Amino acid sequence: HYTWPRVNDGADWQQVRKADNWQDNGYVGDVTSPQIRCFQATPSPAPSVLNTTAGSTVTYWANPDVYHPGPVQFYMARVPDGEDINSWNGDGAVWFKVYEDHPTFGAQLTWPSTGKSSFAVPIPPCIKSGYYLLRAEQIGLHVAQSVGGAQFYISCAQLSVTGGGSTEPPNKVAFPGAYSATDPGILINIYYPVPTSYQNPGPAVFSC
Ligand SMILES: *[C@@H]1O[C@H](CO)[C@@H](O)[C@H](O)[C@H]1NC(C)=O
Ligand SMILES: [Mg+2]
Repeated sequence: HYTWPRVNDGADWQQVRKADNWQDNGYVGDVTSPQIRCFQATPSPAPSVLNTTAGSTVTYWANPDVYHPGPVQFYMARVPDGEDINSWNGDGAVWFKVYEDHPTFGAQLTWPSTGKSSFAVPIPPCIKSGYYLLRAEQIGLHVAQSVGGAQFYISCAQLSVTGGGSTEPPNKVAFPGAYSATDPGILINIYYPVPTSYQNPGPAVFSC
């Protein structure tokens, strides 16, 4: 139970759209729900936008910290030139993955997110300048052995990216759309037999 309330030095939900779990630190359990995108049943803009450059790092904060076992992933989606970040919600197949982590394998799986509040998100240097939504996700897998058991902790930040390139990420995905409840990284027993591989849900990480 954690929120993703802040980016860089900003306050709770300042550059981050106010997630539906802002009070209860709850989760999304339905990968087909509109909440799977930005944890908002009804889209509502953040009051501010974070300025950053392509190639820089954005810090995404979890609160209190990430403590359920499972992967952290970040996605981005570009607002079209003729659109306002405050009213654009990332409909359709517009999302590309910019970060994912992987567990280490042994008698038990260890996760490179556990106990952390601060997460380094690489903004790709080669993507087009413009406004973006940045989606934060952690997938709690501690009760994910049953269908609908995975717990998604999500939010989306509003970015203005400058100094970009011209590379368009291929195979963009939709939320909902990208995930199925039976995906091997979503419907999974992490405890027995302990996995020796782990397949992150969604498309491949985009790289320049
Ligand atoms: C962010 O960039 C915008 C232009 O899109 C500018 O008006 C604004 O002052 C900048 N904000 C900060 C905090 O630098
Ligand atoms: Mg919890």
